[PDB]
Amino acid sequence: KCSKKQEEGVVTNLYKPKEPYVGRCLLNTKITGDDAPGETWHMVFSTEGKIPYREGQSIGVIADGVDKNGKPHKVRLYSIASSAIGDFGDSKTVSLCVKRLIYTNDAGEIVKGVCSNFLCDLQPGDNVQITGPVGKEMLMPKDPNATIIMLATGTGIAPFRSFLWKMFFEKHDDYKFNGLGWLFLGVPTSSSLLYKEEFGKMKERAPENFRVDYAVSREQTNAAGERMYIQTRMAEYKEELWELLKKDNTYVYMCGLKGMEKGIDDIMVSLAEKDGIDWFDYKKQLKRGDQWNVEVY
Amino acid sequence: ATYNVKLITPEGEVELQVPDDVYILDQAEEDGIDLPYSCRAGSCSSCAGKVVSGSVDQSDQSYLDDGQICDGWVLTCHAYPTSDVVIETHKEEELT
Ligand SMILES: Cc1cc2nc3c(=O)[nH]c(=O)nc-3n(C[C@H](O)[C@H](O)[C@H](O)COP(=O)(O)OP(=O)(O)OC[C@H]3O[C@@H](n4cnc5c(N)ncnc54)[C@H](O)[C@@H]3O)c2cc1C
Ligand code: FES
Repeated sequence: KCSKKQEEGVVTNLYKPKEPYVGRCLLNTKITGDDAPGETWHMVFSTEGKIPYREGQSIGVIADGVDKNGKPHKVRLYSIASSAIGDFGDSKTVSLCVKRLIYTNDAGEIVKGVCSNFLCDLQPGDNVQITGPVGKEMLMPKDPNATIIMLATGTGIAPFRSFLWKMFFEKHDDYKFNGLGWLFLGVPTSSSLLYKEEFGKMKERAPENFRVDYAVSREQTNAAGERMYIQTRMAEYKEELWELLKKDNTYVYMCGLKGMEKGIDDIMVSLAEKDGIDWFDYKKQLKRGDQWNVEVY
Repeated sequence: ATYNVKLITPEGEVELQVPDDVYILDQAEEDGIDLPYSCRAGSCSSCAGKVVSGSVDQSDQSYLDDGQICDGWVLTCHAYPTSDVVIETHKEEELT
């Protein structure tokens, strides 16, 4: 089966949990404000060009220390934030986007995520054990005139960072984009709003080729007076979207927090039965067409 | 190896046995079947047809781009089978 997603050169499982590449921490910057509910860091690692990753993949992280059994912790996966070329544009570099997992349970007890906290905690010069690259699910389309719809919530923006960098920041001989990049990103606060000035700079150098939309659940509501969730902002274009949904060169990508897609499906349900269509069957179909692609955690 | 081929001509279906080292149209002909053709060297459109199922080794054609191969289009004059395969013939106008 030939796919509508660039499958050429893509490598997988080059390093595994038994023999991880040990890389090194170069940067590590908090990118949420101080008032931000969750805290999310943007981090870059040294790779030696030894991991020729491609836009949309994700990597594994073996956290330092051992479980109760003297055994390593289990591989956590993080969507690759930098483009192929890295943030420095030299391909010796991988970039991650990590939210620090901290909650209180019903006993008042502050619980912290092993890997998430290990990573935000990293200082320039620390070592990182690295698995991957992993995932074929979220690779770009072959079509460089593609309509690319990217739904993201929180640290589900990561791959789409990787996407846009290549699309708008970078000059490739084999690859020049010229379709429409539409991005929807939903978050709690204007303080959780990741990488915004970047997307700005893009929207600024490709006004018609890029369209962004954000959804701050806790700082906006619609005409109907309800919290602006990803779906709610989307619903504001339920027209073009549904329209664009019947094109052959429109590819949808969804990434982030398990649950967002109930929100979205619900909106699509009412749009489908408009044309007399059952959604999930149209869904399936787009998927078979690699036109719908989902990566949530 | 020899595999089953089912041809859905515009004048109905007909099946037959094809060795994986013999081109498909070659067979059809000795088996008395009239399928459209021209070049018989896989860089034209006459023998056009569509893969419904099964696979073929049409390496050594040159007329179709990958999206037409992706679309299950096939040049009969230069397609060997690698499996039991069902095919519509007389599909040039549809490609055209
Ligand atoms: C394909 C993929 C892509 C991913 N991309 C990203 C990304 O870009 N950024 C990112 O930050 N993370 C991402 N993750 C999730 C990531 O792998 C980690 O699971 C996450 O960062 C927390 O890991 P941790 O080790 O810090 O927490 P852990 O030590 O794994 O603790 C989590 C455990 O606590 C429980 N738990 C987890 N969350 C909660 C909660 N909110 N409330 C109550 N209990 C909870 C769970 O049952 C789980 O067993 C991705 C996951 C997948 C599968
Ligand atoms: S007839 Fe020209 S390639 Fe088959």
